[PDB]
Amino acid sequence: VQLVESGGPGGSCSASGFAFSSFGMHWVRPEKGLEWVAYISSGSGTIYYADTVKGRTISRDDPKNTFLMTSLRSEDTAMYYCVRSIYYYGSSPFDFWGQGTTLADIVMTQATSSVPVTPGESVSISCRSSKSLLHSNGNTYLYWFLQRPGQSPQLLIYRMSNLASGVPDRFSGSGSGTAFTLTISRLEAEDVVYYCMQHLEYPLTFGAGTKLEL
Amino acid sequence: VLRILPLVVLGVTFVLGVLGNGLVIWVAGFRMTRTVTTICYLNLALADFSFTATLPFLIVSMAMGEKWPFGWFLCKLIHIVVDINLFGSVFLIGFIALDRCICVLHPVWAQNHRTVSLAMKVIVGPWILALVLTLPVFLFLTTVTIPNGDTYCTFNFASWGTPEERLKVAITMLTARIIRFVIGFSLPMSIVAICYGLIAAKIHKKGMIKSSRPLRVLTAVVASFFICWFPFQLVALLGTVWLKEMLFYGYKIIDILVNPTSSLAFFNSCLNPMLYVFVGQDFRERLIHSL
Amino acid sequence: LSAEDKAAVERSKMIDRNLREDGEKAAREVKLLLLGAGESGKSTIVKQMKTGIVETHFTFKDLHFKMFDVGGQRSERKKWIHCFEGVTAIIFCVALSYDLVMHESMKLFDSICNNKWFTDTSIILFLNKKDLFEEKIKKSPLTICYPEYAGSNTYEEAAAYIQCQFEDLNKRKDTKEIYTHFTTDTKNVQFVFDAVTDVIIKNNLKDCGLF
Amino acid sequence: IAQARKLVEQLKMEANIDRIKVSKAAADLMAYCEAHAKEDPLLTPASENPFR
Amino acid sequence: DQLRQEAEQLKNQIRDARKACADATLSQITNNIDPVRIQMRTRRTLRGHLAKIYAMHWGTDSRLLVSASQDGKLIIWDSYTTNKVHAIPLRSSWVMTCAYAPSGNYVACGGLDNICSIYNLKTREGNVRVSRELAGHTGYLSCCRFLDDNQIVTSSGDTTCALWDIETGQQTTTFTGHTGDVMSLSLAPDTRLFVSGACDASAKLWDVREGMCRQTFTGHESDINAICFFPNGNAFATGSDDATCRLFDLRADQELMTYSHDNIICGITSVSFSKSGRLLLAGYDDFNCNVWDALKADRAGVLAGHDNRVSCLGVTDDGMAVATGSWDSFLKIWN
Ligand SMILES: CCCCCCCCCCCCCCCCCCCC(=O)N[C@@H](CO)[C@H](O)CCCCCCCCCCCCCCC
Repeated sequence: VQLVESGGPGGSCSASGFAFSSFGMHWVRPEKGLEWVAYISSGSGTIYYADTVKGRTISRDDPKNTFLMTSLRSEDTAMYYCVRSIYYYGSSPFDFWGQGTTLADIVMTQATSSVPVTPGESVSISCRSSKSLLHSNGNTYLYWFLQRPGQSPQLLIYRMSNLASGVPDRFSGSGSGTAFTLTISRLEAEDVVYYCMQHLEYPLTFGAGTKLEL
Repeated sequence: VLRILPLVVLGVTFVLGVLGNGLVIWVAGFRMTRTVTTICYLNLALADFSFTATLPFLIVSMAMGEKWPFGWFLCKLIHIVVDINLFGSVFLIGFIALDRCICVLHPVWAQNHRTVSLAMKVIVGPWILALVLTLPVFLFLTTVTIPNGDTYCTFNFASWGTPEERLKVAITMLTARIIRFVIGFSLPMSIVAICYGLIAAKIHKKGMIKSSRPLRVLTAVVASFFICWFPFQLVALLGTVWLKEMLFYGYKIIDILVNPTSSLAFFNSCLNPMLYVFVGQDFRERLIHSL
Repeated sequence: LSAEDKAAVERSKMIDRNLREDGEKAAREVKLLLLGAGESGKSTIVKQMKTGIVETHFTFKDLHFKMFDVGGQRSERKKWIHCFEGVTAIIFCVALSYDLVMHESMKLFDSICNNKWFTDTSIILFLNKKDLFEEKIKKSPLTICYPEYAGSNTYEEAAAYIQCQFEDLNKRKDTKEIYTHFTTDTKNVQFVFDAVTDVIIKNNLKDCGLF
Repeated sequence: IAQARKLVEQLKMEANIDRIKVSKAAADLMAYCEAHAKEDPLLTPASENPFR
Repeated sequence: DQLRQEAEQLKNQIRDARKACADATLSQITNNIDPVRIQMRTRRTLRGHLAKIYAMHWGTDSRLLVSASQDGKLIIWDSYTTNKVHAIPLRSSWVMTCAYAPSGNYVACGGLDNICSIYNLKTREGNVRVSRELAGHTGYLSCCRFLDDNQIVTSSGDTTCALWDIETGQQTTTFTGHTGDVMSLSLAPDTRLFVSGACDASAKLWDVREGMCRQTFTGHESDINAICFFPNGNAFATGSDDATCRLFDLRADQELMTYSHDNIICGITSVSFSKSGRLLLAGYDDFNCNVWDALKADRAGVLAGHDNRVSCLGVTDDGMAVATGSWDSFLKIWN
């Protein structure tokens, strides 16, 4: 519940307040958008790196409760973000998004950015994905993150229907198959861009994002 | 006799071993909680089961006149299995003897540091040693075609052909393979005898030898490992020290008796379950309730 | 197949390994009951060791003993006594020194020794208040509780008869061994250690087939 | 004694309780079974159960 | 004195009133009812317990289940994938009961330590930690059952039951009418009444609101170990160490049907009903569980999949399973 980390040409998460040793960890990447960086699970068993930066490194220490690339690629100039995700039944993966620092596969298209919205009115945000996001177990995977200006992202609707702790009960998300949506009933001042997320496959693509002007 | 009884004994050992080892791997294997003793018994049962599965090939080969009607790959694989698992059995017998000795003589240690994890991480040591000692079986064995076309199944050194050096390497690498005895009888028989005599002495001096169970089954195991392995390790020891007089001249007594003592040696594989696993009352009750 | 359930089976296997590791160090400490009538110094013996169920753990020669005292529970004994099936041994306390009846303790031993949950669990009997018994038996005959026989009125005789009776309460003699004792006795925990080591050796011989 | 009085009151409170004939109670028992067991899986399975 | 005569007169009045209402027994009334022979089977084995299993409880979502075992382990499983979700290390391994709160946030445990430990599952931190320790109970816990996320009832061999207030931590109602040891406990669906079967061979229906016993039934010869509500709320069946189960109706206040067979001479340890209140499932300690048609009082199924005493069993609220935990250290889910 408290993730702060530090960091920064050519060459190349002090987690606290929670049981790190039983949590998965990711990283997520310019004032344009966000994209996936790496992955690790509890016990350092399964590690997926991002296809765009495959094999160039994520590593964790549980007793220290905390480490992270080799080449300063042009696309690597971005703001990297630190998240936790415990994967068990009924959990809320990607629950906590850290502040972050500065430095084929399913893709989601939104193309709905720049929707002007007024307080008190209801708003909806669309999200179109390439293939279906529904594993055979019954779960639709989409994690509606809200990025309030000048702040870390936050989880609103994990697994495309469930609602995470702290989120007021006005938020709600739905949508099946490939095209998804997020709904706000009674918008408030502290609800001013929205980011999708797939989790069926290892590459954690996001989608563009829809800024709500206020 | 001396040409028929070995086949009968080998067949009886084969069938009894298949049945008993299957029982051990089905009752102690699946239908019993996993403990160090169960690990040792299951590994020994698996060793003897692989050996007795290879056994029908050996009995066919002996009955058909020391030949190999089966394919080259079949004979190579079967001899690899026999060499790996005979050593596996004769080493896991010693391993279980060591386990019992360290559980009776030193019970405090055997409770503080004898878990299933250590049992599984050390039980493969005998298998590794068996692989090391069976590599000279895969390395230097191939089907050999007789001039009469009989195509027997023996060793060969054509891959290494100058008759002087070839025959020298042949003799030296066949008298090097002393190992069947020094690490196939001396080590296992020594371990079994020493450890089980020690536990008999400990459970006599301390007392608590109540019924006629302990001194019966504790000498039955040493006897069943001796009276069923020693003739092989005398005949083969003699052969390995009389290779010359048997390979150049035709001491035909030693070769005239290899099949009988071979059957007696293989009988131990079938006897082992009836001596390590079925004796315990808990296993007997578990088997009875299982089927 | 699996999308993030693949990351759930990872957590499952991690905590399953943790459970197995705990069991390795859980089946490492020898469990040991403690009973008695209540006047017997079970408190005394637990005090001399180098509400609800009381837990006591100690060490001796690198063997971790864990004693369970339940006499604090004044409930039906036939309901919490089966939980202690796997105890290696049962330390029983009987006071040699006739305030009310002693006969109650003898009835208790028959209810513990012959109990169906303890057919193979050895009982370390403990006759306490030996000094008080010696200083008492002179002043009062042993017939007041043992009409059958009192014998010689010296401690080395009357206590011998009490011990003989308590051994005679063994409804079974093949399996259970009653490692009786007397207890300032400083060699007591050593006696418990010897009895427990003997029981462990017997169990190892039992599941190794030699019994 | 006081315990006797407490027991007397404890039985007294249970004296005046209303009861119904066991025919009606058993009728309710079998009504709640028959009119609600069309959904019970352990009786009539779960054609595609989640424990496959 | 006169009260003893008065007590005998009151007991005779109770007995006569009870005898008056006996219009008919389940035999004649239910003779025109078809028997269920169900035979469930192991769909999942839940291994990981290294000692005896005494407690289990089914989650409200019919998905998770909690098991308390002598391993000092309270495992929260996943019934489908079998992947273990949580492994709570109990601080007192002598556990005899556990309960899974209706909201899934909390899980109950308790035992010879006679402390009802309420553990918190859903927290910001990943781990599962103990929320409350309900103490002040001079027996041994035998069954905990949540009413809401703030009220739980605990029964003990303290001849007493109790309704607590998990917030303040102080017993807010004491249910003391019994004379032996209270071994079982179960809540009505209304969460306004609950039954407790004790070692007095008697069962008792209590009142959580008024704070006072309501009904006492006596139909058994020895200790009672299990009692569970018929899902309609006004009936409950129970099992005793005398190898008999009996059905009671709270309004009828009499015994209704008996469930026993001559061959079985073992004991009983847990009793639970089906979703529809048609299958009476009981955990006997002859190393297997039994399944009856409560209405027809006929043996109908056996869950023989254990090598030791079947201690606890439970049925999902969805009704599409039954989980039995025996002393064989293995949970088993049947469907
Ligand atoms: C171009 C020219 C090419 C060559 C032409 C011929 C070469 C010139 C003649 C050479 C003779 C060989 C070739 C003749 C073909 C066979 C005829 C008889 C040969 C013969 O006498 N064979 C004897 C000894 O060699 C016997 O069959 C050997 C068996 C293996 C040794 C192990 C000892 C027994 C142990 C049994 C269990 C072991 C496994 C358990 C291990 C623990």
